[PDB]
Amino acid sequence: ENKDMCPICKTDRYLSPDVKFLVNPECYHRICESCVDRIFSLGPAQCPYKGCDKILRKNKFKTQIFDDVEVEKEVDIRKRVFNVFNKTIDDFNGDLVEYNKYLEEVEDIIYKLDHGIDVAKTEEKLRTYEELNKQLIM
Amino acid sequence: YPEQYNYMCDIKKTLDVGGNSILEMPSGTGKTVSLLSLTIAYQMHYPEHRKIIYCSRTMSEIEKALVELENLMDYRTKELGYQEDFRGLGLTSRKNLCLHPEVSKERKGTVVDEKCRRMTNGQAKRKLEEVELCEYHENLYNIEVEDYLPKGVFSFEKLLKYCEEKTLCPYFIVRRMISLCNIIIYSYHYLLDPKIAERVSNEVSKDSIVIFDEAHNIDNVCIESLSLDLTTDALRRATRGANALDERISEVRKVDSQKLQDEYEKLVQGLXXXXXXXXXXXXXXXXXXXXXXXXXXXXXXXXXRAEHFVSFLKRLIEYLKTRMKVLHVISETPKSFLQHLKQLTFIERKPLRFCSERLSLLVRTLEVTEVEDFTALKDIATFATLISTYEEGFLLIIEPYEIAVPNPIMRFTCLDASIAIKPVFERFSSVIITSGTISPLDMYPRMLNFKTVLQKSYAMTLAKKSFLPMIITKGSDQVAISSRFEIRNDPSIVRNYGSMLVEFAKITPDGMVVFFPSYLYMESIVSMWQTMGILDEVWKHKLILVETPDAQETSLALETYRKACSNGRGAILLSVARGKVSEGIDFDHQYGRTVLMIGIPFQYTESRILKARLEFMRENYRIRENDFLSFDAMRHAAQCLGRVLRGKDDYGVMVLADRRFSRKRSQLPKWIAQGLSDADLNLSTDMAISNTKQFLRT
Ligand code: SF4
Ligand SMILES: [Zn+2]
Ligand SMILES: [Zn+2]
Repeated sequence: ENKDMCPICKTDRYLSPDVKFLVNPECYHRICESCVDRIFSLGPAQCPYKGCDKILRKNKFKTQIFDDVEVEKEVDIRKRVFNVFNKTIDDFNGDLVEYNKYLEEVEDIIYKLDHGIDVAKTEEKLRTYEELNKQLIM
Repeated sequence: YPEQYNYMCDIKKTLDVGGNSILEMPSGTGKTVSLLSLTIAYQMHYPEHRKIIYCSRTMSEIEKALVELENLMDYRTKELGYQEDFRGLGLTSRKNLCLHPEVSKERKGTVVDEKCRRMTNGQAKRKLEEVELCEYHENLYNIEVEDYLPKGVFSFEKLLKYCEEKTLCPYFIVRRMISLCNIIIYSYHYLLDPKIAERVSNEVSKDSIVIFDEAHNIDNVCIESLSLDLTTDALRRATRGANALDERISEVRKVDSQKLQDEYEKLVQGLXXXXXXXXXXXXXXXXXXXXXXXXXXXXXXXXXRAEHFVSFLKRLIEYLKTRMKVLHVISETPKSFLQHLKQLTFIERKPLRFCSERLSLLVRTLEVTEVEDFTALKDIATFATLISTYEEGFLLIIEPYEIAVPNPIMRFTCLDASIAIKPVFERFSSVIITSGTISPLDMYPRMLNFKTVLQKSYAMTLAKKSFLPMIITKGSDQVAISSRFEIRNDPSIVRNYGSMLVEFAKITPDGMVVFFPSYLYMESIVSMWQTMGILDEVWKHKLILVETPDAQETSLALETYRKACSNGRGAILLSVARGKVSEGIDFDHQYGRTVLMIGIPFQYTESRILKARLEFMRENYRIRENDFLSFDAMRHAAQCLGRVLRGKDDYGVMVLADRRFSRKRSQLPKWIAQGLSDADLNLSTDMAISNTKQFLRT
């Protein structure tokens, strides 16, 4: 929103809002251009976005069309889950129920990764994503 | 009459041979001509063979077809003395054919079906686990109620008085009588309806004779069946609708989760076929004509549940807010828009099956579903069905930056109009296609390609009683081309044009109806007319139809126009030729004996809907910049021609301005060109010769 776009310059619209407002994927915080240029030039620390402690990393930012914080994170989580599993047991033989059961397991693991669960099945899915990455190398 | 037997012999030869016939009828003389021939062709064959299916265009033609059928039964019970198997059903609207919202709700809107499904599921809740039913339920489906219609004619007004005296329900009688298959009278918005015609076609069970009544706006219903505007306020409804599903999934996963889990297994096994078969007497969902879509073997978000389906929908609506957040004028291909969607989110190619199952799921799951929230889901689901299939002929348009506040208006263009008229040829044979406001009728072999025969109106006699002149020179021949422009160029000429109307109405102050091609010309002179002598010494009171014409305002202006001519006063009916209420009732001196038309009817140009349909029909029939300015302008003028010809017993004078009317045709083409001041002395003779030649030709 216009009332919150930067922890230092939240309402720069009266002072001509000519810069963008980057959002870090490990922070999900509205950080403007001018303040963040001082940030990653002097080391990778955390942002003080309402007293945040998540360490911001240098570069690897993104422009957003504002899908809140959930659907902005769920779109990259579904895109990261669609590349590791790829089209395994889906259209390899014109399968339908076996393709739907394999896509329901990919959707429920993505729903478990989106909700966070309790970092147990997600850590098991992190091993399964490591299993989906090791099976794509052999 | 012998002229009525000419079209009746053609109707007796085409109903037993042809499958579709374009029969032209004269105005005000072809109503009971095909009415008696339809019951005679059945009596010549078998009376339980092909029943009569009537397709009007307005509710008035539905009401006018019921009183003529009473005259057909009175002519069959007095000239024969035998009471056969009666028929006739008044399939009208839902707010008019009701009893419960006229007592407690006191609302005559489109929410009468919401109290209908609340009483249908309320009677279902009272007969399963437990409000209850209503005033008169669980009795209208009896066999004695099924025999109240082949024995006595109770349709619409006769049935609404029957459901109050016998204490019955008008909804469950008519719905149980489509399966009986009588003489069904309905309008054009039900045969091409993507929520009603899927239920009508499963109860008539085909094998009947479709009577197309006033089939001249058939191309307009196919455009009106689709094209919904998304004027950004539905995004606020979809945002609040998405948060309601988050609370509903939180309410379903808090206690009674077995009702959603067993429904998830029922969707993973029985899918949508068993879901539609099990669901009875409940609120049906929405689809893009299931008899025309044709799709089976679906999947529920790839074997997922409602918690994963609402995540795709929340993924869907933000992309819709992303695409609407654009610059100004931008066109969109429905196939390329689906490709840009898959670059954002892989929603496959079948969201048509991902929504109709979830719409039926949330009705069974959420019992206290909100009205504005669930309707916001149906607006997205109807758009999701149209982007999945039916891409041929489809087009997505965006309204430009129009202040920009009112700029985010998204619209989809309909496909071919021949696709909606396609399944009525294989379902029914001998489809009688009749219209009294067509001149010529060669565009119907052209546009909408179907093999049919062409028959014109073979009835033209007594030209001394049908005065058909036209005005050319308006004293200087300057206001005729002045009204031709869309913008009101030179309002001083329009004040001179409005000065001629006071002179024209003061000549014959005996019923005046003035049509208009636009409401801008009505609002231009009403600001400072400076001429009320006809509104104080001739017509006195004023009956002007506004652009926002209310149904009560149109009803009050119609009754007072009948009260003006029945008191020796006369009134001026300032209506819009492109506006609502096309009328059709006359055959008396209470109607306007002289009908005035301001120039020729025009169409709203420089619009994206017109420019899309221009290039669409340019590839189809190559009728660019011809039929769009002439065939459309004729039918809007032919609605004014259908009111003057009120039979051979009543006279009437219809004048036409400008000079572009000579390039087109008209019903009974006997037209003489004269000036405006010249026709004032001609109409004074025509209002005295017709009063002397009425007793001479008898
Ligand atoms: S049963 Fe009939 S009268 Fe009663 S609420 Fe339903 S539609 Fe209305
Ligand atoms: Zn700042
Ligand atoms: Zn942070």
